[PDB]
Amino acid sequence: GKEGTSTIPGFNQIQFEGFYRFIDQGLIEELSKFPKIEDIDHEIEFQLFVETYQLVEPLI
Amino acid sequence: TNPDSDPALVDYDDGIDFPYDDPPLVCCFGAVQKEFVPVVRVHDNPMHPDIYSQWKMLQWDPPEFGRAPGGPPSNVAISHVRLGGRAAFMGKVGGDDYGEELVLMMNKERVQTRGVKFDEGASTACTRVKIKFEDGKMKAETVKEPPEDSLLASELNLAVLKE
Repeated sequence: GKEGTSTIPGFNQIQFEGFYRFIDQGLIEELSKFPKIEDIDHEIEFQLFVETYQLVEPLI
Repeated sequence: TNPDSDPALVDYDDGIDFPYDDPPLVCCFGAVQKEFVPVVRVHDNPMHPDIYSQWKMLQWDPPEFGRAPGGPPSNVAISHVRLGGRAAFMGKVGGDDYGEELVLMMNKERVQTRGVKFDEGASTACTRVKIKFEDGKMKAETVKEPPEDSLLASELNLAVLKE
């Protein structure tokens, strides 16, 4: 937590800290804003379970 | 000529007749170490146990006892010479590399190490202790003192002491 308090902070920390915030918090926040899908009422209802989102390490 | 004799009979004499060179000599007596702050007390607000980069914060906000910590008498002798004075160090070191290094450290600082004795059968700054579990708490006892703590009264350099 005391990153820049004593030593010179990492020059890329702002880029580093932002991306981790986006992965930790910026994903579910946008996913939670995804609404339900239905026309009026039919044999159709589509929705996303936000709590079950996962990210996979790139193959390459 | 006997360092262990009572300093009340005939002095060590020798052939010192010309006046001593100014500034007056200073003798620093005790162990020789590098760093090794002796004054240690319990302090609050410790920094991170592993991240030593944060420990500078306790240098500019120090414990009140560690505001101007002292050290071994060698530091006083070394600092005295850099201030223009002449200092001679009296003590005993082992015959190992560290004893040579510590004596070399003081020699490069123009500190008179003529009063430094060498104990060949000893390891410099090395105290052999025995660990004993007494009353449920681990303790230690000094089996053999280090050469710094092993300067006999017969090894004193009376030439240094007189000057």
